[PDB]
Amino acid sequence: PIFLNVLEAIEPGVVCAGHDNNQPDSFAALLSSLNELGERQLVHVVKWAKALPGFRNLHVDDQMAVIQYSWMGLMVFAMGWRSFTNVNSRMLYFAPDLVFNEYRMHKSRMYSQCVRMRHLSQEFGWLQITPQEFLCMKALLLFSIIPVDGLKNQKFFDELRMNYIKELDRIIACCSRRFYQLTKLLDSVQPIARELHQFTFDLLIKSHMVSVDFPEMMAEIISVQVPKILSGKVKPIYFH
Ligand SMILES: CO[C@@H]1C(c2ccc(C#N)c(Cl)c2C)=NN2CC[C@H](O)[C@@H]12
Repeated sequence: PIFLNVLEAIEPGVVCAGHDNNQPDSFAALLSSLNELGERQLVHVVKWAKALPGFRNLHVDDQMAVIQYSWMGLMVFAMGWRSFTNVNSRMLYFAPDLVFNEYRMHKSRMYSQCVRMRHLSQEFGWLQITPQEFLCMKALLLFSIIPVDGLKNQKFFDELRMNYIKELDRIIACCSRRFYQLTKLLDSVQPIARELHQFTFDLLIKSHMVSVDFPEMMAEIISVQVPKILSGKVKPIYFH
């Protein structure tokens, strides 16, 4: 099980948000902590992505771009898994020090998005998603969004995506009905990431007004990479 040995080995550890849980809840503090957590998660996602089997087959310019486009979806997917395993989808487990209950979902003004992420969390239980399926699905999520004008070397990306889909087939084989369920679950991440992309974009544009902090590396991606997705230049690869 060489492929699965690697995914398990490179799987990031626990990442905290650094949120002050002794403050009474506020919109500004909650989303500043989400933004800070997004910064910290991005660092771990880059190190995770670069250690993936066959990742440096990609063109150097494509490596960071692919991570930055998939970044939000990857965070959402892993968070849903965290939520399922830690609290049985009762709350959104963004981090040990940032667990969203229904009040915090409302307070963040992302209630609709949180509800859909809670549904995603529950689907891990309903579908009985194994830890190994999760790891392969999450790796496949990285290679599930590309620019319409094409990557620097689209062929290497296409080959790499195909290989990860093959590994998912092998994990399933031990098939058709299962592959259908998992690809449908993967597809459901993209609409959620879209809504979050739109929401964090708007928040960045009015950040100065609402007193929400955006780290340097966050402001860049949400101002440079995310608008390409929102403007239709970069689109996700849907199975169905
Ligand atoms: C930078 O990403 C933020 C975010 C976010 C942050 C950390 C994590 C984690 N872990 C997750 Cl799942 C999400 C959806 N969700 N987005 C909505 C609000 C916020 O500005 C932005």
